[PDB]
Amino acid sequence: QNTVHIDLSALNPELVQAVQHVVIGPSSLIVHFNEVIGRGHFGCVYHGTLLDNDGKKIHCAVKSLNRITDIGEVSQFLTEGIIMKDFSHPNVLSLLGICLRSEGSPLVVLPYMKHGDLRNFIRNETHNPTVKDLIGFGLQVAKGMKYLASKKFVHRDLAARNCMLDEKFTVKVADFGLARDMYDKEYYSVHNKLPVKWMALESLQTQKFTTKSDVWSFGVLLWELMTRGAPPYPDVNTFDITVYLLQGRRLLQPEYCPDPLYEVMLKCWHPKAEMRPSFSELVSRISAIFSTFIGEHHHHH
Ligand SMILES: CN(C[C@@H]1COCCO1)S(=O)(=O)Nc1ccc2ccc3ncc(-c4cnn(C5CCNCC5)c4)cc3c(=O)c2c1
Repeated sequence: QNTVHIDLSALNPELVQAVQHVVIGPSSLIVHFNEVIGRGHFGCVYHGTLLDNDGKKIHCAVKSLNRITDIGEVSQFLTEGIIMKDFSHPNVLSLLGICLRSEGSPLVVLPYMKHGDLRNFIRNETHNPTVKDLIGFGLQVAKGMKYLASKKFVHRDLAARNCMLDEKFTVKVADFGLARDMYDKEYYSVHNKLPVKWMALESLQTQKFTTKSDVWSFGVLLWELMTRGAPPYPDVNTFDITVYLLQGRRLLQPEYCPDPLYEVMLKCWHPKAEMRPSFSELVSRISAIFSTFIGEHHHHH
């Protein structure tokens, strides 16, 4: 399995051409394969060492595929690396490069995020973020999402688990495993495991995803923030969620969440997609709530 050989000819030429101009030479990368830092659908994430244009040791995160059975898995994995190549926004994680050696899985090289994932960070009783800190994290995610939507990319997997915090406490949308280019169509329909509890009503029904269905997921992400990383609908099973939402039942107000912030969450979960605020409107509304909330804080958002 470490001896897997990828036939580049079986992949789309545009993708190989795309991977070619972001390729990291195998000599420039040290994967700390005995140091797992993240886990997802695709595989594991490892502590890594990148040697820059000169020779300075850059600390990084290395994504790898777990069990490579088919070429489609490789094609999907390389597509996520490609989607990230042109990202340039402080609230979006950038691509350092792709290492594709003679044997083994391709490696997606990413900048190392010191404090790890947003969900675990907010659940940690040593970090203890204030109500204002949590709002600030929400604002940062909204900004990143405004940028991704303006580039016509639909995330489809927005959750606190998929966001990371660097050394300066800057929140970044980090995982792009389910992300898809909308091109000009203003949507994405499944063709080829989805996170049900963060999905918009219309997406559970029609399998179609948009910026407005990402807005729904942002609302859930906001709820996770204010509850300090609690699972949504814990007493509702995955399979019953569609009926539960058609009946008009939503996630209830967290114990220390301001009234206008919960009002924003409810707007994100509006049954009619057109009615939901845009990410532009969310940035402005959350910015106003943040700046007018006078409570203790630490970080800069
Ligand atoms: C969302 N997933 C992570 C999930 C989150 O839920 C838990 C399982 O992994 S996933 O693996 O699918 N995608 C990604 C996507 C990008 C990254 C990028 C950078 C990254 N940087 C630091 C840390 C780190 C990890 N820990 N630390 C610090 C180490 C010292 N203690 C404080 C945290 C830094 C972990 C990561 C990652 O694993 C990572 C993971």
